Amino acid sequence: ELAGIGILTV
Amino acid sequence: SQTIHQWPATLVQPVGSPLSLECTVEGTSNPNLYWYRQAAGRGLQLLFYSVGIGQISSEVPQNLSASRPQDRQFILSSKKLLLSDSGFYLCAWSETGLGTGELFFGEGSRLTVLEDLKNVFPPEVAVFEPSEAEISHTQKATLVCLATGFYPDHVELSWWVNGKEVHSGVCTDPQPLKEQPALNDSRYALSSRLRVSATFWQDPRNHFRCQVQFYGLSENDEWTQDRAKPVTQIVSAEAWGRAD
Amino acid sequence: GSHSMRYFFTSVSRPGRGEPRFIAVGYVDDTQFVRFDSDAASQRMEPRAPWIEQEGPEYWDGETRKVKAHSQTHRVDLGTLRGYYNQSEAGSHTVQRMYGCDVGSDWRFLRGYHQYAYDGKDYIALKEDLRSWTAADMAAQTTKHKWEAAHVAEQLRAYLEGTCVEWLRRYLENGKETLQRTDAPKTHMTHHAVSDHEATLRCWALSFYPAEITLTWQRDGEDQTQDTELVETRPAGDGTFQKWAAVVVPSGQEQRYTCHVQHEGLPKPLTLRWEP
Amino acid sequence: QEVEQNSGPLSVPEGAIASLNCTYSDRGSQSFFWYRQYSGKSPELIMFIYSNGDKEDGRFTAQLNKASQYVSLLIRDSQPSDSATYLCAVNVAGKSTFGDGTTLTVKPNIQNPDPAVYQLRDSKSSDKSVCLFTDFDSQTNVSQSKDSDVYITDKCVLDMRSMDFKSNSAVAWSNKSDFACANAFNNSIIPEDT
Amino acid sequence: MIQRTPKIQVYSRHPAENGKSNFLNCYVSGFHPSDIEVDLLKNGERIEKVEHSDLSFSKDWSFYLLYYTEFTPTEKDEYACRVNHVTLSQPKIVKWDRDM
Repeated sequence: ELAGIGILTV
Repeated sequence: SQTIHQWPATLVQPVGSPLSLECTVEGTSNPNLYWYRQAAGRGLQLLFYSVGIGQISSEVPQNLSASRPQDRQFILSSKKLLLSDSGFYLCAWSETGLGTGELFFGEGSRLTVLEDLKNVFPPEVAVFEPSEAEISHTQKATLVCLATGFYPDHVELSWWVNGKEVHSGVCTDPQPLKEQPALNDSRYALSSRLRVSATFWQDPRNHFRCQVQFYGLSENDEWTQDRAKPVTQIVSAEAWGRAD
Repeated sequence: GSHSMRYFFTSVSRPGRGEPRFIAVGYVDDTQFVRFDSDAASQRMEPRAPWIEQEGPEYWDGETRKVKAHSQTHRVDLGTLRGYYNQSEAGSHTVQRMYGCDVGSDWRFLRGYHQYAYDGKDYIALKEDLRSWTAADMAAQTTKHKWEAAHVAEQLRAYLEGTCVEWLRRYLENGKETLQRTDAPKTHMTHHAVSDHEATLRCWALSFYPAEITLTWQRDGEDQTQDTELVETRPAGDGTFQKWAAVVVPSGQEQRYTCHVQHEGLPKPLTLRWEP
Repeated sequence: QEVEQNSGPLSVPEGAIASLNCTYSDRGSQSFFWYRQYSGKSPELIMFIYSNGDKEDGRFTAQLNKASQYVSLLIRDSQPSDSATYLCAVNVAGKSTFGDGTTLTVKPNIQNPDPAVYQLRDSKSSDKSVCLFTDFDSQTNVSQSKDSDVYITDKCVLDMRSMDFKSNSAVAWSNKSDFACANAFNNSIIPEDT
Repeated sequence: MIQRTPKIQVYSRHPAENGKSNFLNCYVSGFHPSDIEVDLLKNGERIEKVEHSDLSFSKDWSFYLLYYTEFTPTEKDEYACRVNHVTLSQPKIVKWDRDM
């Protein structure tokens, strides 16, 4: 299950 | 919308006609663009999704097309619309990536696919004025605007007092009612009320005016009917401050 | 025993020829169960294990959308980083990301993690408390300030401690044969006299899973030993792992040593020795 | 299925609390939302949630229970302007899945009614007139008409105004020789006139 | 930035016997950047078909791949792996050792 949130541009 | 724009806002087009919808987003970059659609009742349906520029992805065997010719230019189009295609198309974006989620929608675009433009009629606005008692039993003044016989479905009613427009002490029906449910094509009616202190109404000089904004056919759009082409237009009624 | 499922993401810019390359891979313990490679035609998150295939179409469509999103974020970054590090558009750079779950023998939550690296070095990582950020350099500071503003940690926590664990144990339940098996080391030894005087024994161990395994030599008094050439555990390729540890002793006086293999797959720890 | 709202329309009296429920089937869902949509305008976000518990913002409170795949919304001290369609959304599979929405209707509160059915004259012609039934209690539904030769609209709550006063209203009309205000059958203590 | 010279191990899946099919594995790891040239050699000549695991990296972010191809050893026929990487001045060739 890939992360569906908490992933943004650095 | 201070970051997403969508046009046209209203489209009454005939079956077999070509469709083009444009979406513009400003204030972010490399964002996630989506084409939702709202037909039947409520509930959005995802028609298209783009991870990035020039990257589209149909979400369901469809008839419409979509492209992203530029980081912030999203478009939806159709070779030739089908009744089915009618619906409220909404464009939205979420920040580049896959975070909290949360998309920002735009004006939206209502598309009414008609089968036979023949049945299209603009509305006939007729604004009535306060009544004996009310002004003397309530000391209030309730004018009533009445747009009737229109089709397709909806338009946008407005109240203007001595120019300016007003939103207070106003109330317009949630939606129009068929002037004869027995037909489908049936044209519609709709009402709104503007109530204002009896002393404000009695003050001749105060100009009241109801204003219906109808969306219909478009210039350069075949029309065989004898009567004038029922295209988008404003159809309103007036009234002045009447003492007694 | 503990379990886990991690996700590794690598993106390499190829200035002058197409979008960066994106290769993402998913593991549960020491077992790969999914992958994606922007250089493949598929352009879909693909399976790499039996159990995982059972997943429905909504799954893949979903997992594929996600991964592509991960990919898009990396692309954008690659640009940003050059910026932060005043570097020309010519060079090639690398962005890496890894996050996963650790659970205990009780399949309960133990710890979470989410690390990011640029050009082979730590850029920014989320601390154990799934709350704080460790900024590697001046550049990362900029990032952990916006990442704090957007409460990224909170979002990641929600996932790490929440979703990631469920799906982990979900997979552990479906791969109950693979992921929850436990092969044992088919150990064997080999001589090798360095000509007169000394000799070098090679304590082998092939076909074991998981890869975690220790094999230490010892002798009389206290166990242990230095001059022991231990090679990093390698993948046999069929799903198991190989490995060995050789040491040096004096001809004959040799049959007085022995390496001790330890591995959960072993009910009783082995202590193989030499016998010519 | 997948996101399942309860449709509506619900009725909540002005002041009361409004409960809204949503159920998601895909346990992959990782963030949840509530959008508000006004007939006409597009959906407007009110809240999002991604961790079990309750999140408060003004008169709004979201409630997430991953264990029950259950997401709720409460609208403390509900106002008539809260009337609208509330769309529940679930961020899953790298996107947002929506429910068919649930219509909300906050009946106002008429402190002191005054049911009366006046008739308005077409300011600019005599004969074509309409009947207005207004200032009635927030209790009382406007029934449809028969021989739809006559037209009657459903009640419409007007933005009282600064003069502090909220009124319900219904309109009825028809082009026939007879109709004259005294049909819309329903409710005692209501003045006619003439 | 940092480069890391790879580490090379060329082995067989199962204890080879020859005359009996098997798999030749060239495991490279601890390197960085990712890009790397790896070929399996049979009698100095490389092997047309050869595949490899998916790119992955360990704790220190260093990569590691596994190039492999099935074959059948012998009493003859030499197999080796050739590897080149920016960190390598000259391409290195590791020869497959039976009992190693």
